[PDB]
Amino acid sequence: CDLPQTHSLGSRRTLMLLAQMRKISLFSCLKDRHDFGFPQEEFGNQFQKAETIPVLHEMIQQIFNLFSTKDSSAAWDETLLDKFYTELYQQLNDLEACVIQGVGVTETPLMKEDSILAVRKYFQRITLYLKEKKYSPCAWEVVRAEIMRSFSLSTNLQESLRSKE
Repeated sequence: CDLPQTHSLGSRRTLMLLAQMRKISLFSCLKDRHDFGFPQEEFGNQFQKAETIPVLHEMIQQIFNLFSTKDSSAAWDETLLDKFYTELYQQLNDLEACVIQGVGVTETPLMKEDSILAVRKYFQRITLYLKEKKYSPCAWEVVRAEIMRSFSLSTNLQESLRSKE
């Protein structure tokens, strides 16, 4: 697609927000260390040409609610989350722009849903981990790094690359 022609580094800012949002370190919370298992299998091939945009949209939508919940809103700074909501809606607006026009969704069969279906099962496990630790600060830290890696893995198909020096 070619609707939004301004910037393309909103994903790096979304993760930068997740970085300032961590109150504790993953090393401090190695008791709740649990890799949920981000489904990058549907984010490594056939998802770098306006084909996984609908997946990044539903992914940022799941992170938008996972973080908008009063449990995550109280788990993180409401101001750091405030900017995180504007960044989630910023990437959601760009991701939606492609979906608005015929672009984004093409002859590609429903197989594209497997990328969103994978991210939905990934976040489903993240929600269970939250209900298990009862929204523990350590569980939220593990979920913080898990959201950062899952989001960087989904945005790795666009510009989420630190290789630039």
